[PDB]
Amino acid sequence: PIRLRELIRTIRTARTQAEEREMIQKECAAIRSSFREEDNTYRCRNVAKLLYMHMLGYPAHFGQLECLKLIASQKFTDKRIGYLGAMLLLDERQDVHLLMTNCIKNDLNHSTQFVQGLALCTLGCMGSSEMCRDLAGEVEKLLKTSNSYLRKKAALCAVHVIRKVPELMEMFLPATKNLLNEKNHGVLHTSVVLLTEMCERSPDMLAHFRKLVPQLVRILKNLIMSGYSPEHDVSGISDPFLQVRILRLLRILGRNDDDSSEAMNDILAQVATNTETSKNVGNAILYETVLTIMDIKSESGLRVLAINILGRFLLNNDKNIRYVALTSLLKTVQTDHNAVQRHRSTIVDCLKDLDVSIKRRAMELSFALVNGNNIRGMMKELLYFLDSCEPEFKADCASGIFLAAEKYAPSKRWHIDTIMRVLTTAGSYVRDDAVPNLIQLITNSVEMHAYTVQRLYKAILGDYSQQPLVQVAAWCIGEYGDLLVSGQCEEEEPIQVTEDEVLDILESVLISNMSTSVTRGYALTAIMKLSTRFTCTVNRIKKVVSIYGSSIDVELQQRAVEYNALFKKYDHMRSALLERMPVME
Amino acid sequence: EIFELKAELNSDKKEKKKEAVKKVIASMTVGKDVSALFPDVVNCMQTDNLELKKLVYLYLMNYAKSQPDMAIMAVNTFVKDCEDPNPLIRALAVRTMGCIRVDKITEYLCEPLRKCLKDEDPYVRKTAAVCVAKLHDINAQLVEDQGFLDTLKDLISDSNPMVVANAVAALSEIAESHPSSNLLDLNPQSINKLLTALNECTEWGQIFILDCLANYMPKDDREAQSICERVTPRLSHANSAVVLSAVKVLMKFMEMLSKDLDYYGTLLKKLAPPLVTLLSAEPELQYVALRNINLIVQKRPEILKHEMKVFFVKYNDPIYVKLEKLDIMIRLASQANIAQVLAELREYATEVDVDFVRKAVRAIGRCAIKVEQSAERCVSTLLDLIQTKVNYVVQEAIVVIKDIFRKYPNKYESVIATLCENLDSLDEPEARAAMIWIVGEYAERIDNADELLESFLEGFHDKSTQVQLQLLTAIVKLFLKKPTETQELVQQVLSLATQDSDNPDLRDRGYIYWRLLSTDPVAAKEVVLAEKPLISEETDLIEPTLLDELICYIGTLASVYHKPPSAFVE
Amino acid sequence: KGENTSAAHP
Amino acid sequence: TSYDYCRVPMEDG
Amino acid sequence: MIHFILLFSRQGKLRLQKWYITLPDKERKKITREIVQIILSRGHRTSSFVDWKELKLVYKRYASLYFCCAIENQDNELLTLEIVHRYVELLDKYFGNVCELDIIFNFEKAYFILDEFIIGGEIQETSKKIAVKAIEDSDMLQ
Amino acid sequence: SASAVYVLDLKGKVLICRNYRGDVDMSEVEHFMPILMEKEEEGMLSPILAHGGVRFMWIKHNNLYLVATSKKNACVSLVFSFLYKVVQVFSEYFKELEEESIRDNFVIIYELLDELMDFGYPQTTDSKILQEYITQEAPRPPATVTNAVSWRSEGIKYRKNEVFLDVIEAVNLLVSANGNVLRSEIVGSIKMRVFLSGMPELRLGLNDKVLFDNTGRGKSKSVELEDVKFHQCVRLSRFENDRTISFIPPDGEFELMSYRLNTHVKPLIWIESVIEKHSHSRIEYMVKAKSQFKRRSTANNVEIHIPVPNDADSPKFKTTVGSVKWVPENSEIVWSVKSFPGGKEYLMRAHFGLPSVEAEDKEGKPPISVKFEIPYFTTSGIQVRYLKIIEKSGYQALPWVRYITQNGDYQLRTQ
Amino acid sequence: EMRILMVGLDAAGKTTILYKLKLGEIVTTIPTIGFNVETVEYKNISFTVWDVGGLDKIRPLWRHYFQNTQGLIFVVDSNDRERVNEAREELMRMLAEDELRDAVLLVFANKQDLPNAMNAAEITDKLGLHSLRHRNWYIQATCATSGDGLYEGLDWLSNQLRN
Ligand SMILES: Nc1nc2c(ncn2[C@@H]2O[C@H](COP(=O)(O)OP(=O)(O)OP(=O)(O)O)[C@@H](O)[C@H]2O)c(=O)[nH]1
Ligand SMILES: [Mg+2]
Repeated sequence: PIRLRELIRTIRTARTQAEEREMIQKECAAIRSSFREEDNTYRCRNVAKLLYMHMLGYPAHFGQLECLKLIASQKFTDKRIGYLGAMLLLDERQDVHLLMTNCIKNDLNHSTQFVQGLALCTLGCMGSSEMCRDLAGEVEKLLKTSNSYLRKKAALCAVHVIRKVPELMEMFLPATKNLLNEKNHGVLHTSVVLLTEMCERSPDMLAHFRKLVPQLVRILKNLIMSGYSPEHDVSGISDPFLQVRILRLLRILGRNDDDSSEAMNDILAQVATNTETSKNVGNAILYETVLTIMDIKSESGLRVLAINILGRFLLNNDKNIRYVALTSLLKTVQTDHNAVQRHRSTIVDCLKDLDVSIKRRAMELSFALVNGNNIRGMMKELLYFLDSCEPEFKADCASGIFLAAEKYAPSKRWHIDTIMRVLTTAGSYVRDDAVPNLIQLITNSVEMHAYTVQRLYKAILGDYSQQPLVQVAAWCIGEYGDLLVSGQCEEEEPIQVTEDEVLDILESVLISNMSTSVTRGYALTAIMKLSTRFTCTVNRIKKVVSIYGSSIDVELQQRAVEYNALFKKYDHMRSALLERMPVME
Repeated sequence: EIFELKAELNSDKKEKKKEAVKKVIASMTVGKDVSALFPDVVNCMQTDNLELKKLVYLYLMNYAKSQPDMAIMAVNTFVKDCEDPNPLIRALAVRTMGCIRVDKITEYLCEPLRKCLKDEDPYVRKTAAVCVAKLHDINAQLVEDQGFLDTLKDLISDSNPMVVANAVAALSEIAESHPSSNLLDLNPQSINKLLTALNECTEWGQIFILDCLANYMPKDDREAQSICERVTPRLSHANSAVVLSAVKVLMKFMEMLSKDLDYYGTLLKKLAPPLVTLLSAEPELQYVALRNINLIVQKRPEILKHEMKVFFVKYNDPIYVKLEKLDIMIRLASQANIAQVLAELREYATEVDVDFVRKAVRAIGRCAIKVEQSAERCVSTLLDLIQTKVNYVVQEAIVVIKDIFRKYPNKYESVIATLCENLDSLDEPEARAAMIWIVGEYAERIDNADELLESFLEGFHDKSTQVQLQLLTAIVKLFLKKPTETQELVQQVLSLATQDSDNPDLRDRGYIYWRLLSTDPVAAKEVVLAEKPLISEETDLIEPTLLDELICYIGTLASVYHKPPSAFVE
Repeated sequence: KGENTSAAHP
Repeated sequence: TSYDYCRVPMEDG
Repeated sequence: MIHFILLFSRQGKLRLQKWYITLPDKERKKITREIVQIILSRGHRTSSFVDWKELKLVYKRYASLYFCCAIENQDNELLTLEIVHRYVELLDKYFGNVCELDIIFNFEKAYFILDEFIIGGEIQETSKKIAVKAIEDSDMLQ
Repeated sequence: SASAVYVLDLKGKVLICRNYRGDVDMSEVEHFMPILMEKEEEGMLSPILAHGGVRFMWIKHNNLYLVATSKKNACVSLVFSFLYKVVQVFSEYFKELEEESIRDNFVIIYELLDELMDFGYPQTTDSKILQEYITQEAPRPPATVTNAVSWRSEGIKYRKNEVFLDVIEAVNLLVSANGNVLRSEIVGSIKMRVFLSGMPELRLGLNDKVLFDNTGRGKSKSVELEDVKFHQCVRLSRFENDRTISFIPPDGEFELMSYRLNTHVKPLIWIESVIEKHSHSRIEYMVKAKSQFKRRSTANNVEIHIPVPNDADSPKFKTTVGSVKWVPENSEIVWSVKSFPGGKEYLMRAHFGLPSVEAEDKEGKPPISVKFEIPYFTTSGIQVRYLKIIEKSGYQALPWVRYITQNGDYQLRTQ
Repeated sequence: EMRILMVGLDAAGKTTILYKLKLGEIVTTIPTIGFNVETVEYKNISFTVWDVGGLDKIRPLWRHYFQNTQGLIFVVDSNDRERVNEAREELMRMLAEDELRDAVLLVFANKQDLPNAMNAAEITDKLGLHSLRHRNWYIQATCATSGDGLYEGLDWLSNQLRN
């Protein structure tokens, strides 16, 4: 029965993992030999050893009986290590954590406030939705006291019982009434978090809670004007942890309101200029202030200064502040869309930053920045950016160019130009979900298909390994080859559309193993479609369907038989069912 | 800091500069940037001591590209050190001359290398033979201008066969990088001279001169048999890299014998025990041993067809041998050895490594596809492996039972009745669509096909492309086999397929099925439920034009990937 | 080693 | 080498 | 609402983990190993904010040992770094010149400071005095 | 054709590096351990790692990754047998092989990695011959390095002239879970200890079936050699002619021949066991051990391992003969019996506990693997017959032999 | 030293029995979802009694205490004739296992105040305790609110610990 730090020292004297596992299992078998002895003396350091074995990631499932037995002790350090073993060894789907219910409920009625401290800590950190339905009657009971050590823990345990059971939030409304004049800031902070969660859940609680807006306006006033405090102070600012939460409860109030929005006016006008803009902390306060301004129905005169603040944030060389500014303008895209667009040069300047996240947020900000005026000059730089990307940026950019293009295309020609340019330059990184969007938009087009399918065939003759490229291309050929091959029923003077390599390129897509077996489905479907679309060279593709008929893939083997029966037995039915497919939305 | 070390280096005492150069190469051991200490350790090089000059040669080797402009100050010392009565310092200077890859240096290094070629003591001869290839990789046409290739051929015509061995090694390496202009092939009398030089050199030279024979081809019957008569005792060698190249040239030359004679049969009956005893090596050789046995038994399967028992895996073996003995037992399962193979594959799915279990179930599938007398035992064993109801075992056994059915659809109607209860919370789309096909193709001995496809049609619009497409095939096949019970079912699966979904192949198949229903639903019995052709499988027996190319490359990186040697090198 | 450095202490 | 040896014949012509 | 709190070393070993979203054990070992791969492979002017899977993940380097948290992506970000800053100061003020080994050998007390500073995701004690005074009063009970 | 023979640590920094050609850049070693992790966690743990057009061949000793890079089409078994011979040479110098050696005996190991290879080619890899010109305590190189006979430097003299032969059986076996033999093969290895004077010649006399059939005495007791792979010292063409093992022996320890036959005589130690694995309670091992061979020999220090559940607890062991220690390091029992006579049966009955709450992952079913060793007895029936000393001097040497029966990988399967 | 379980249905007064054996009184008792554990010292033998919750969803999790168990207190309710079928089903799901195979059985028929409450023989032949084998069973009807027979049952239980 060694100590805990003895086990930590013995494990740190292991060299390779193939010996460190041996040293784990050595003392682990001693723990398991101890647990068949029912020793109630050494059991604290036994479960401490077991928790340190778990924190590396070794087997620790067997030691949950004894965490339940440590919580069912009577001494203090035993229950301490027991609730630690509960928070590390038990979760919602462990399926044996329900035996903690009686012990947590009794330890919410222990005389020492510290035992109830752990009994609120464990239920807050890992309480399941079926644990909360048996404990929320006592959770609100420990909010009905006034012991300030326990109110601050019961409030966040009530936040957790909101989070895991949303339909039980009505029995905490009568408890949270007029406790917002408490001088102790910890209970005040947890109550502001409780009000933020309650105001986030239901609008039925918004009408109950938007009456006490000037009360917490006064609280924020007495926190800002309190120049110094012995504790609570980080970098000369009186308790920013509660300042941001009060500004966030002010953010999610008055966002669709006029009276409460004007109630919170002049304190925002105060804190917008009374911010210590040197450290991290005051700029965090100022960013939260700008987010609170842009979400509530504020006066436009505040937003002048707020956009000036955001113009300053782009200039401050802390990359923290640059990520803050990119997230800022990414949030106020719709609200004040005009004033964001005059920061466009600075936004495009951030595309070459040496951070992954700065490039990501600047890319998403430029995508959300696209209006029906900036579509032209921005897409050249964006598709230059995509070709100059790194390969983990390509999916979000390839989806974003398509989403920005389908909304605000100035002309149908340049729209398909940009889309085809993206399908050439991206290749195996555009996601497979946007391919029906591309097909649906090009079939929404009615007047331009030759300029589509000619450039399609001029593109795919060089490459076929770009898989969504040929996913688009095989359907495009199969539905609009009649505009590709134009008036060429017999051999004429040579045009580059040739109706023999037009079929041979699909044959090459089929034969070559650079095919995702849905490219082959598209290709077979196009082969069968071009029997009616083309009267030029037929009964050569019937040979292809015939020689394709005993292939190994299942769906293609069904499709080849279903085409073979039509080409051999029911040729009077083939031209009747190869009508163009109707258009949906 | 390093100025102190350069001051120790600029001393005059021996036991100061010796500790200086040991401190330099101790910094270079961990890789401390000692590249500024180049132009002064060149001075403390021409020394009488020998345990010091190896360290200075090491420094010149590791920082030759590092100082491309200062490196000229060693060449006079090289041509001095290549003129010594103790041959060790000469051959050491020679093997350090070749590794220095600077084109300004190799201009002056030809004539002392020429002088060290024709030297007496064969140590420096066989070292200069390798230095010929060292120089040829750097600057090839300078070696052609200095006419070293004739002298390289002259060392093949020499006695004391280690000089001949390194000459053969450098010959093969130079003729590889050549465009085969003046190819270095030989008359058979020199090949008999190499066969006399095979019993005497080192065990590594007996790989090099068993790699020159990979480029020669004989012309006769008694010629090939006569040289293979003396290559044959080399297979009784312990060092298991010699055995592999001997197998390489025997597999090359056994395409020349007369098969009616008694030498080809005695060749086949003496080649199998060494290829089996290769499996008792140390395990990072057994991976290359298994990939080359894979390359052999596809070519000539008459060899190992009587010894299955050695390709059973053991629990001490790592993953890369456990994946490959499965492939070999696929390539060797015949009609006489079904029981031990299926018994052993039954005791492979009860492991914990998931990829091994998946590959073992696929091995059961390739066994049932390969031979036909034992598909019944394969189906019984696969249903027994489904009866543990572990998720990955079932998710591969479903696809394997499907691939048995698409090969052998005939007599398995009393089997699918258990397959309907198969824990249809089965998750992976590569097996759900397989179960959909199994229901749809065989919904006449399965009575409740519609009421399970209800469960597969609730979350229809977000599964996959393949699973939705198999549903669209299978429900139409169901309604064609039974039109009474599923009349609204075909309508609602078309309405989910044609109206709401914009998956384009799913729309195409949906409108094709809808137009076939609206035109002639009686004709669909001849259109979609036709007599399917017997499926030509994916025979992974490689191209014999490519397989005969990989006979020439056995024991190389082209012989593990099973790829041609131009498909992965750059 | 490198572990005995304290965290804060600017 | 606690297992003790035995002597073999040399010539055995 | 902090989803998890990770304390992982420079070499890749784990020193303190805490989960406020009850996801299962094999998912824990996938997520943890991937995030430890993500943060260790990044430069030194990259703003210490990583967008990882709908979570604006916040980390800060205070030693060879790294501290990692993840806030929910509609709240402020710099305050999560200041939460980590306060937790550094609480570990120092309870121990006294906090070391790596003091986090390693006395990890149970590091979890207890984390519990008396955070339950359920948020900050249950904004004072840097009352939390350490209460936890030393709890130790004063023993 | 390696371009750089590397020795890495268990992390990814370089213990010692030795490049030859310039085909592989020295910066390319830095990718080895991330590629190792990224290929190991997805089932693709292969000895040939890939980084673009740069390959990575490697073997793994205890703390060492002997990495061998290449860029072109390297001859692979050449490089792997080169790496194992480098391991055996370093174990001839340094009796253990750790990081304590490589970062401190770097005076001589760079010279060794210069000597063993030039331009990617293994050339001089015998340990004893490498000793007499590479020492840690320099003259002209010995001519034995250049000479055809390259494993015995002349001038060796001892006062007596002793030659010790050790014939080592090693039974490989894998009995299935029903009770039948799948594979009963024997990998035998004759290891010799030669202390002779000068340049002798030895011709080994075996009771081979093949040599007796060429002679006409294949009706007495003989051994069926299914395959034999000799050392380099044996002139193999003379063995090909008339089964004659002619060799100039090396000095000291070497391995003579590595034969491998099959034998359908019964297994030496039979392990019948039962497992009453009750869920979440306990487990019972009523295992019995009988010996099929004769009633005269004694099996020294056997170690009948039986793999157990991973997290069992409170073991009990009621035996009749021989001790038990339960070893939870590898989660195995080690049933050890020191003096084990032939033909008898020793019964053992274990009993554990097992945890209530079931695990997250399953545990696997490893096989029973015993570790027996018997002297003065061979299951094969092979007897060495003569050993002629040939010498220009001409004297009386003393060929001594003993017969050792060991195991190889003597596994028996479980339930 | 004797590990003792208190399994049984809900509303059976097993927690009433537990707090009557420990304290000596009848305290206010909520429905015990989890478990309870006390050490009651009686006839110089320490009885570690694991009182197990008797709600519906907890009944699968009862196997976690069946290990090292030397005796069983199986509390039934006497005013519920409509709950004896599920009680016997739970009982023969419990007593027929390899873990907890040598432990004695002590079934308590609590709550003997109403004419709905049966005697010991009727509850015995509703459980069919003569059909058991390799068990040292003994049922005992009790009155937990007055403490009737509980220490008598513990006296018999202490006879069953030693042999
Ligand atoms: N009259 C009478 N009532 C009893 C007696 N024992 C228990 N009860 C009643 O039975 C009811 C249920 O018993 P409890 O102990 O409170 O709860 P339980 O049966 O143990 O169920 P759990 O709490 O889930 O374990 C109590 O409200 C008591 O009033 C008894 O001996 N006499
Ligand atoms: Mg109760």
